Amino acid sequence: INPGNHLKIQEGTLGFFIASDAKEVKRAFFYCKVKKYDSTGMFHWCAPKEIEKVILTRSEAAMTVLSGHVVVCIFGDVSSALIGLRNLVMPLRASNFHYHELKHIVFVGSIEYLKREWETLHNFPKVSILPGTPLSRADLRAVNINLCDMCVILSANQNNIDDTSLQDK
Amino acid sequence: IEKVILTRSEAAMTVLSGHVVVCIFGDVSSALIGLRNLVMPLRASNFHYHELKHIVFVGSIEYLKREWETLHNFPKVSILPGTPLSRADLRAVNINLCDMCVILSANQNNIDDTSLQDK
Amino acid sequence: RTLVTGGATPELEALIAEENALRGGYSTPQTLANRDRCRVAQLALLDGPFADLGDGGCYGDLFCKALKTYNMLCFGIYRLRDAHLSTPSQCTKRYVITNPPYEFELVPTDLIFCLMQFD
Amino acid sequence: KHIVVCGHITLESVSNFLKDFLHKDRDDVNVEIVFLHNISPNLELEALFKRHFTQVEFYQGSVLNPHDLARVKIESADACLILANKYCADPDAEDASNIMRVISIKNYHPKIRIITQML
Repeated sequence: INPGNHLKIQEGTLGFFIASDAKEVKRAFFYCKVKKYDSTGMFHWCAPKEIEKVILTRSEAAMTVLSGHVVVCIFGDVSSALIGLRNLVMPLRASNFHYHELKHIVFVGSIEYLKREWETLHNFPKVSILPGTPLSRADLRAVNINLCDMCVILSANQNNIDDTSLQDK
Repeated sequence: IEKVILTRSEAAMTVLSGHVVVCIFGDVSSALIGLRNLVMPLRASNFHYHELKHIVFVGSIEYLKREWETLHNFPKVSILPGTPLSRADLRAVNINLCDMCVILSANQNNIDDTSLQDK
Repeated sequence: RTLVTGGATPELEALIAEENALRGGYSTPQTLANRDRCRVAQLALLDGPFADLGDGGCYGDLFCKALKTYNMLCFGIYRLRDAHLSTPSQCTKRYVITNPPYEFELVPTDLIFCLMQFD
Repeated sequence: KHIVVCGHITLESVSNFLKDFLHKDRDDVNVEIVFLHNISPNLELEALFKRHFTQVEFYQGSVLNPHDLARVKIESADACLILANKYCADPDAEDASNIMRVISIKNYHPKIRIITQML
């Protein structure tokens, strides 16, 4: 994706294009004239961490000034399905970013549900958890949601709910 | 059980040739398949001790602990926990040089699904 | 996948297929040039070097200048809803413009999609 | 005038509403109690509406549809009552449903008077 001034284009490189219709792109062919990184080396890696070193409280979060972060609220419980939160964290920790240019993450959800997915996340850096529920204004203001960069909302029990209508309420 | 529990590192360290592996798909709730009657013909007495085929089990530690009470007296038995579907797990026991591989299904009785049988 | 996942390469695919997880590694002079890839970012044509085209600059002129200056690929525009209307307001919501034509004016309150290289 | 009643309607609930709304000692009863629900009515509700010919009506369709709300013609409604289930296993789901009804109705017409229940 966008190499610059160090690549010479070979024959039949098959570039991708953006245009209105496939007829207009046709004019292109007819031209008239320390373990910080993963083993692969693509995502930052860290030693496994116990969940008690990342579980926070309201006072801990209020002391810990978090700015320029991402808040991912989660609705769920011990009997709901799984979303694969590792699949969400993974694109956000690429080797492209520098270590101090990364984005902090917190989770505002039920710790009992989050146990079932914490075993797939301990290898990632700069992850924090705040137990509670997203509806609590105290919990929302603890993570300084005013200064956040994005506030993702999900729902683990979206599919298996009872009522056909009234979804994601 | 501690004398025979293996790990991936020492499994890679050791060398096994002409052995028999066994995969077990079970847990605590699964019924006793019964495997003493499988180990015994291999640990018979007709052939000599030097020509005896080594056995390594790949299955859940809970099930194997449940069934270990009737198997510990048979010599030259090794165990390796994990899962049989993991490519690294199978690669660690030298499948290529193995004699033959067996696969069982412990919970075959209690599964009642019309499809997905022995998936 | 290689644009939005972060990386979808034969090496990582083979490693994931073999292991089903990831393992920590070590830094080397090789496999560290893999960092050089383009990410996604948004500029701000108010205090940067591109603020001089924020009045009525041509989108294609800005694109060509960005390329010939810093290899700076820009192909999307984030613009306020009532930007077309001259009546001032306090609306924050912004729509998204994909592939602007060359003869395009630039509102001074514009947010521009971008990809940037690695330093 | 006429009022709109939407939500969980069942024989005992509509009886409790009717026997206290259409009592003779309350002289002003000259309002039309139009109903609203998604499922088709059954049981003796039809006979109840039959004997209460000139005082009640009924309609079919959910309350979250603006076309349905236009059909019931609440644009001139004096008020809009709501009946909420109090026997549900989960109290919070029904209460979120009531909030959903309120936001839909207020989005359609932003000045009518609503008297809703809570759990």
